Amino acid sequence: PQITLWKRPLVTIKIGGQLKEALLDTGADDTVLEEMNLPGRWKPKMIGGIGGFIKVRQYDQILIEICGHKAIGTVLVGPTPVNVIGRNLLTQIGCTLNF
Amino acid sequence: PQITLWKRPLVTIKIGGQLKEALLDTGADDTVLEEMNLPGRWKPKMIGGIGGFIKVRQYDQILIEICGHKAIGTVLVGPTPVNVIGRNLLTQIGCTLNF
Ligand SMILES: CCC(CC)CN(C[C@@H](O)[C@H](Cc1ccccc1)NC(=O)O[C@H]1CO[C@H]2OCC[C@H]21)S(=O)(=O)c1ccc([C@@H](O)CO)cc1
Repeated sequence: PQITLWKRPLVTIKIGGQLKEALLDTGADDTVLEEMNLPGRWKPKMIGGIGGFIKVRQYDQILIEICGHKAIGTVLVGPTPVNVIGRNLLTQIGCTLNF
Repeated sequence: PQITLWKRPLVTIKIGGQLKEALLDTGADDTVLEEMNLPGRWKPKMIGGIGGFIKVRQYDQILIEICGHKAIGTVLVGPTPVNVIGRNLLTQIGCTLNF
């Protein structure tokens, strides 16, 4: 679809069989979701931005369906302020900015 | 223009005749610029990043030119590592997300 930006670009995602709401975030290199259980092994990672860094659990090659489009990639899980879909997955669903 | 997300969506902006590089960031409600000594009145503000909050100065009615489109609105100035153009200005230039 084409999504305008008068509202936060929040969309429903499906990950680990669970539905969640996440923000399409072109300013995020990476996808970061709030704490949750996901199957498979994870590695501890640090991710940083404004304010500094947080500790996250890195899950690789995770299926995630974003507004009906499938992606398989890295998902970071931790105490993020907001569920954000970053460019690592936005590229997979073919998302571009246009004006 | 169409901007893919293989790399950070950095564009040149003009603010006060000064040219800067900034992210087109659908994840930011408002525009956040690196420290710059703008004249005029401002009001204090706190914004929450992935690593916690920082203090910024809110300037209103600031003109920013983005790829031939002029936008005017709120700009937050503070110790951010990156210039980000937020939805408050992206909407004015007709920017959408598309997939
Ligand atoms: C996830 C944080 C989101 C939460 C919605 C909020 N931020 C936007 C987000 O795009 C941010 C931009 C960015 C900041 C620093 C360095 C590089 C990019 N990128 C980001 O942190 O990404 C993480 C994850 O991937 C990594 O790559 C880049 C860093 C890693 S913000 O800048 O802190 C912010 C907060 C409040 C407001 C107010 O206006 C109200 O919205 C406006 C803007």
